[PDB]
Amino acid sequence: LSVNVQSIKSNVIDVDYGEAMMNLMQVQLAYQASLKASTTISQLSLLNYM
Amino acid sequence: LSVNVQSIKSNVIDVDYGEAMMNLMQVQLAYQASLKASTTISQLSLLNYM
Amino acid sequence: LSVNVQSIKSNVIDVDYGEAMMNLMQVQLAYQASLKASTTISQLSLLNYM
Amino acid sequence: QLQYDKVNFYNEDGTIDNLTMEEYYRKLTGKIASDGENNNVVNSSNETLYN
Amino acid sequence: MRITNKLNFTNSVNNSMGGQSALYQISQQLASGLKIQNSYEDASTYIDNT
Amino acid sequence: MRITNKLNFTNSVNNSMGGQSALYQISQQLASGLKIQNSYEDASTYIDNT
Amino acid sequence: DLQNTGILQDLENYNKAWNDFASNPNENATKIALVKASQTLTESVNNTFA
Amino acid sequence: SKDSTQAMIDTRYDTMANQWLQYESILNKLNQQLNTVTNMINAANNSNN
Amino acid sequence: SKDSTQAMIDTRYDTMANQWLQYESILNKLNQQLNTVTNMINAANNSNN
Repeated sequence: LSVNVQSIKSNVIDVDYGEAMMNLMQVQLAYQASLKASTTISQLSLLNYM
Repeated sequence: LSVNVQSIKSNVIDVDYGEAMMNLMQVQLAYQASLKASTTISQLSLLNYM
Repeated sequence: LSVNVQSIKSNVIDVDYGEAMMNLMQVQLAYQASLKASTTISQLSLLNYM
Repeated sequence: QLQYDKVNFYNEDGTIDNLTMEEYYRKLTGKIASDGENNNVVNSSNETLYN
Repeated sequence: MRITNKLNFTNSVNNSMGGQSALYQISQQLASGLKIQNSYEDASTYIDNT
Repeated sequence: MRITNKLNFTNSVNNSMGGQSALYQISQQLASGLKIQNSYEDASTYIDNT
Repeated sequence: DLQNTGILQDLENYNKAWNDFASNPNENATKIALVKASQTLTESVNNTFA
Repeated sequence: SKDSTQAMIDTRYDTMANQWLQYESILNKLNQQLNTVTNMINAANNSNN
Repeated sequence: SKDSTQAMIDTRYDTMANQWLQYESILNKLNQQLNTVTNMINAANNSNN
């Protein structure tokens, strides 16, 4: 019985380590891609006035 | 089923980052060159006061 | 407990160097444009004596 | 034998509620957690609109 | 002389203001990594996704 | 560049600010391996977990 | 309507607690949070209405 | 009962294994395609040099 | 003696491994930040070229 409760215990709480990992990666790098994009635009914005 | 639906609706909204920059590449310089060019208008009349 | 208070205390005071470097550059480079703007004012004064 | 049993507490509304002990702990704690629970999205909503 | 010079910079002022916008909307979209960002942009897309 | 825009460069940071913290938080959930980390993230899950 | 967790999510949030209460009718805690999320839901409606 | 239970036991894992495999294969498209976006913007780093 | 020997062995190291993991958690804020700025620092270097 207890093992089932543990099974249920595990089923309830543990994240999908893979799905979340790559999903986090999915959002994360796109965020990082945007991060540089913001930086470049700063140089691209600031350069024009010369 | 839902997993498939999640993917499908994602196709509807998502976009790659690359072209947005590649599009940014042409406009940003043209943006500067246009600004740089517009100045010349002053200098031509400027060189006139000489 | 010790672990968490350390985190909490940091969170209160935390600063990112990236943002600071980021914001500095804009403040930096905007301030430079102001210097050019001021030097223009000198060039205004320069022209009073035509 | 008691620890198994649904025991009754006289509450601040006077109510005589029949509960297990740790379940009481759960109703008390979870209810408190519900406080910040809802507020999360709620504050974000106001956060978002304000931005 | 005044007039035809007057017209020209006034347009470039507008043109300058237009470009910085175009550059930004690319940026915010990059921040999202999504095609579009507001209901009116494509009510069909957004509201369908609802 | 007076009611909506100027924040853009200012907010580009806040966009990063919010994202980086959240992603760190999510990475911790991955590091934790748990679906949730706080009692009020999903109390019903958390409480039956209890 | 922009992938916002406000009205769109808030309504569905009720059904989740409703479902949890349906899955755990015994658990009064669901009733509390379920009701709490409820009055949270209507207020959002009320506030936007106002 | 053991063998019947054993077979049922195994049933939960091949399904569980398959079910993520459905996701694992799904993710692989993002893994390669999306990192390529990362590789592109890295290629943009190389272009900036 | 062997029986007791393991009794504190297993627990003591179950701890030392486990409370180390909380360090890893806080170590992550460092890693993220140090990664972040170092990438940002290299971004500043990209401009210096």
